[PDB]
Amino acid sequence: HMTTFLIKHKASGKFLHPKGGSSNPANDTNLVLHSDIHERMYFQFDVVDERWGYIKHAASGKIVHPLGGKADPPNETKLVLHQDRHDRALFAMDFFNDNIIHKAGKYIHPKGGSTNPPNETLTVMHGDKHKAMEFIFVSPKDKDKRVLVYV
Amino acid sequence: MTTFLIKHKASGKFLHPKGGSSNPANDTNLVLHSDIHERMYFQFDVVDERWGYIKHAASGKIVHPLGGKADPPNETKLVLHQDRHDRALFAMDFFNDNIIHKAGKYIHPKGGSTNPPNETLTVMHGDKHKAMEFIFVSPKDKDKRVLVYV
Ligand SMILES: OC[C@H]1O[C@H](O)[C@H](O)[C@@H](O)[C@H]1O
Ligand SMILES: OC[C@H]1O[C@H](O)[C@H](O)[C@@H](O)[C@H]1O
Ligand SMILES: OC[C@H]1O[C@H](O)[C@H](O)[C@@H](O)[C@H]1O
Ligand SMILES: OC[C@H]1O[C@H](O)[C@H](O)[C@@H](O)[C@H]1O
Ligand SMILES: OC[C@H]1O[C@H](O)[C@H](O)[C@@H](O)[C@H]1O
Ligand SMILES: OC[C@H]1O[C@H](O)[C@H](O)[C@@H](O)[C@H]1O
Ligand SMILES: [Mg+2]
Repeated sequence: HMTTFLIKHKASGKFLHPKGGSSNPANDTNLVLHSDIHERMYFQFDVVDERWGYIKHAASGKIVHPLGGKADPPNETKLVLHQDRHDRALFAMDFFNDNIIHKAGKYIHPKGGSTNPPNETLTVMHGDKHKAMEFIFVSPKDKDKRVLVYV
Repeated sequence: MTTFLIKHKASGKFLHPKGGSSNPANDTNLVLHSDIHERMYFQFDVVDERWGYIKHAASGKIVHPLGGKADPPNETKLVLHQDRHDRALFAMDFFNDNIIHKAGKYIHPKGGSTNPPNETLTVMHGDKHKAMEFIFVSPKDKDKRVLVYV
């Protein structure tokens, strides 16, 4: 069993989407911020090892990858969806500090770091911590109710 | 139903029911002790998102602030008790490595030592520091962290 949830950008109220909102995004489709809510921006978290797991797009089964699948992606590495499952797509959903951390230690950011980015803004990896990289994980039926993604 | 050990990060001691009984009486103190055995295994029963009950596996008793108050003061002793209610809600913060009560204070060793001796009591205190950090590990591998939210 896996709780279905929305990944909500705390500062803007926007959500993580595959660019274009497809039920089956092509491999390497970018992960962007968008204000819309619908079935094709639902996500699930597939726990792999304690805190580490795959951030899975619910509609397609593709998971979030740093583009290129490198072990230690540099700052500004774009985030995309890809079907492959391996250790470089491992993230942890820190619901206490409200962020999404990659196994190599960087966080998911809006590209450019705005607290209030436009729709379709890309998301990237970056080592910095500030309030524009905060995310909470909420019920698809109530965007203000936090849900436990680890069950 | 994952079973885990609650390991005091700085010393490597573990939370025990005082006395090591598989059947601790109500209001038995939670203490730190170096020994490992099934009578110090814990479970976590999720109630509401991050909040749940910290449960002594062998007895089913859960962790309470002594007195069951909703907003216990600093130095309130932590004990085991069978009752289930909202004043016994905790979250297991495995990212910052601490155990936080619903009202915002944390589980500490009494006195705040990074190396508390065996039988040191545990208490609630609002401060954050190295000596109140806990990690949650596998009974078959005291260095492998396990997910308690299950
Ligand atoms: O790029 C993301 C964006 O794509 C499409 O335009 C959809 O219609 C939107 O709802 C959103 O999912
Ligand atoms: O872009 C991400 C994607 O592409 C890489 O080159 C890898 O081969 C895949 O496993 C996946 O990580
Ligand atoms: O692209 C993401 C990046 O954008 C800006 O440069 C910010 O200052 C960084 O902290 C980070 O958020
Ligand atoms: O108080 C804790 C302590 O209690 C008893 O002495 C047990 O033998 C120990 O292993 C430990 O559980
Ligand atoms: O020691 C804790 C204990 O405190 C009170 O007496 C309550 O009535 C119990 O439910 C329990 O919480
Ligand atoms: O007993 C608990 C308490 O002990 C000391 O006062 C420490 O300074 C506090 O930070 C706390 O750990
Ligand atoms: Mg119960």
